[PDB]
Amino acid sequence: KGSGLQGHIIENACVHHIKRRDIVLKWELGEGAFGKVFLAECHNLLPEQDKMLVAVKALKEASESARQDFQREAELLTMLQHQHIVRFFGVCTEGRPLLMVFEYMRHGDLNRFLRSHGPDAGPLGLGQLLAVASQVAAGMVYLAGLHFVHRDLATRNCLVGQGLVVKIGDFGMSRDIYSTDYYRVGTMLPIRWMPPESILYRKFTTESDVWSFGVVLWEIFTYGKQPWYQLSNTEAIDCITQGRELERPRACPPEVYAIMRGCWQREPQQRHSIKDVHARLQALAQAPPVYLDVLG
Ligand SMILES: CC(C)(O)CNC(=O)c1cc(NC(=O)c2cc(-c3ccccn3)c(Cl)cc2Cl)n(-c2ccccc2)n1
Ligand SMILES: O=c1[nH]cnc2scc(-c3ccc(F)cc3)c12
Repeated sequence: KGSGLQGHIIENACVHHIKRRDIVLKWELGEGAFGKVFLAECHNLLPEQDKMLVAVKALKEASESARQDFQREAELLTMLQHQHIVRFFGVCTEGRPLLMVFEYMRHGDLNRFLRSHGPDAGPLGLGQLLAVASQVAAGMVYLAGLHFVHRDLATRNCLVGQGLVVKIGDFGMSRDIYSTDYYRVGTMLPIRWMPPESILYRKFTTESDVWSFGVVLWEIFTYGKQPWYQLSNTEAIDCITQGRELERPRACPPEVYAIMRGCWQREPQQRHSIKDVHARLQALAQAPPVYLDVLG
């Protein structure tokens, strides 16, 4: 198992328990090899809300090892509390399937949102793209502050709620729903988002997270296009290990492309810290550069 949650547990809460009958399953949001994700109504969870919408992750396996891993993940999810981290509400361990309850983010994953609010399928403007980038960076600042390495930072692993609120978080099904974004070697790795040291040594750090954040900026400013989309997985590995960089997207002002390039320094020690990246994006989101994508 290679989730960022398990990776943090290995390197390092009173979990709230929700009664099964308080959860009313409404629709299936997705499914993977591990189980299913549902849209549900949850009673007795938030004070002024009787039928609040939640997203419910259901685990197919209920063995002793999966049950102990589930408990440790739930203790860690309970501890993660930030305005730009998806809210975790608790568990239901009344037999099979084990359930994890999260807030429901009505606009779905950020990749799906960017593609549905993009030009080739109105379009999000420069100020909205900068606000999305700044919120993702805020969530990454919080995780770096806890020495938490994400390991799979990408727009598919961010969620969008009402009022353009963007949060980091996923229901653990990206390797199934977005299998095209991963490549097997031995273990499914998101190679298009990884720096050279992670593809070569399979080592993930706060520095490889900053590189992936640079790739997130590129996804944002292309409205959700796949990095290196013209190339196969093996050709993408060669580009990255040879030191080739993604081209500046047309909607991307040179000022944001300079931030992307600072994330993509070949030497991990030469990359910008996420705190510096966040401060630069926050400044641009409050005062957008006068850039007209039509004029290049
Ligand atoms: C083959 C496998 C096992 O490898 C596939 N399983 C996975 O690939 C994978 C990746 C993740 N998600 C995380 O580990 C992860 C989750 C969050 C977060 C925080 C708050 C709310 C929601 N989500 C945040 Cl902020 C950062 C990370 Cl890095 N899985 C996951 C997700 C939710 C619960 C349990 C596991 N499973
Ligand atoms: O999710 C769906 N997709 C397509 N047709 C249907 S009919 C019913 C559902 C459904 C209702 C509640 C659930 F907890 C899960 C699934 C459904």
